[PDB]
Amino acid sequence: TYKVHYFDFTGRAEPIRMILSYGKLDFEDVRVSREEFQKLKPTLPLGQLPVLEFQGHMIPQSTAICRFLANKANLSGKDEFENLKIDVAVDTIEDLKKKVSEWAYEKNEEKKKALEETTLKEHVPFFLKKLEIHAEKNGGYLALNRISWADIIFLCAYETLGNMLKKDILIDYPNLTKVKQNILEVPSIKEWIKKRPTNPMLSFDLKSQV
Amino acid sequence: TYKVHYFDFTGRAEPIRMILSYGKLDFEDVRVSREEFQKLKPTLPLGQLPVLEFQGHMIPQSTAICRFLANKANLSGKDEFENLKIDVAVDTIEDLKKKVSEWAYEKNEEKKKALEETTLKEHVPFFLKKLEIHAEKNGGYLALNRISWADIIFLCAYETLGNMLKKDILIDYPNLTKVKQNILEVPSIKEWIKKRPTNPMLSFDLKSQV
Repeated sequence: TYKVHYFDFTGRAEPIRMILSYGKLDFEDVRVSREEFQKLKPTLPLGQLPVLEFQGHMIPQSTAICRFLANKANLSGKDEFENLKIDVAVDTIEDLKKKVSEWAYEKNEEKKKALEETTLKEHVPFFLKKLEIHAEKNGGYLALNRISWADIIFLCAYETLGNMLKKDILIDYPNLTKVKQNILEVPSIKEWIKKRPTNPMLSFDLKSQV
Repeated sequence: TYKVHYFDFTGRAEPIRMILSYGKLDFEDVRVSREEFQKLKPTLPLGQLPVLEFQGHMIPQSTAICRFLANKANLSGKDEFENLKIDVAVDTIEDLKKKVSEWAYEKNEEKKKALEETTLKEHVPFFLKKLEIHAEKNGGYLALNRISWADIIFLCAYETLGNMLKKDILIDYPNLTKVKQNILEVPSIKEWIKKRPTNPMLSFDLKSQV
């Protein structure tokens, strides 16, 4: 059985959980507090979470894990080129997440305020418009005209960015909203969103959309 | 034919070029100056380099490009799980480069001195010790006990980190030095390193090791 070791939040592990749920792959969701994490860190392959326990192996690096599990869940591409398109979409989403995190987690207040205008008005729209053009071209997916793990990465990124920015990020992006709907309509994803724990520190919870 | 569009230096494109060379995949290395880049940037899918031109497509995201090209060069894994081993190794190398780059390009000296201490004394040895245990276990490769694209990523990171730290980083990591040797011994990689342009901004050039 798979075991997902992570903190108690929809962080880098939420896409792992959602891909496992999509594939109906039975798994343990091991939610570790910060103190247990401090105790565990010297034993963690990179001193980092999340880790996938599989076949007795502790496997780090969430994106590599997501790509791996996507083969088991039929969320991967059929050929090298479909996989390249998904990888491109995932890395584009990760770039977006990184700029918004760089701003949001900036700690010098003066730099954070200066960075806010540029982050909210330029970077976020730039990347979302590129993804919007792709969503239009593929009939409501970010790649391959069908559900792929890129779309799960995108749905989880949407939730994360919504909590960081305190706004629905897709309000001006109707094709990305269709992507969102198409993925929320998938029964196993709906089930996961209903079953998963509520985090009261989250103001943006996808549970309110299902 | 492949085109690698990048600046005239061994950036994020060097692993792309070296993988193409390994496979005898004919390519033009289009080295664009910054002024040409200033004019060209609005036409780049992400306004960024590198880009692979292939079959009329401008494909961004170097790591996705490298993974795609690894299938063409017989540098990919034979199954999903070997690919997972390669991806995990690549992402660990990228994490090391991230910590060292965060230190090296910081311009406010106070954050820079502190980052020097923590980066050189903690992070770099930690990641090198991890990569070293894998290199020992796999007989002189970083993954799969055979050449993979992970080993090319590692060789290019070796060059980059050597230039940022101004030291041979593998002197105390004999199995990673064996990785380096094994990869530099590959005829097409040696041929590429011999043929490739000299960059006068590099103090650490692999040309001196072949």
